[PDB]
Amino acid sequence: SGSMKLSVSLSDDDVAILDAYVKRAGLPSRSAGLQHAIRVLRY
Amino acid sequence: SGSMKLSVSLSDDDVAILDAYVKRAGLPSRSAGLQHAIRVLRY
Repeated sequence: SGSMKLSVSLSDDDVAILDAYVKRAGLPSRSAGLQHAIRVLRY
Repeated sequence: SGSMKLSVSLSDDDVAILDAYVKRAGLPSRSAGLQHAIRVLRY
């Protein structure tokens, strides 16, 4: 039960993909996108 | 080189996992880690 407000630098290209993925999958925010992203990087 | 800066609230476990991947791949920053993740989502 912890949260870190963080800053990340993504390419103009990266964020455009992230935004597209987030809105496409119907994610509440970029955070939720990162949840999926972290999951695939962990395993 | 000239990218965007996103402020995201990420969970404690998630950032810890990201940091694990970042050091694993010898990445320069957390950004490079998420760029890989964003890219693996789109391929």
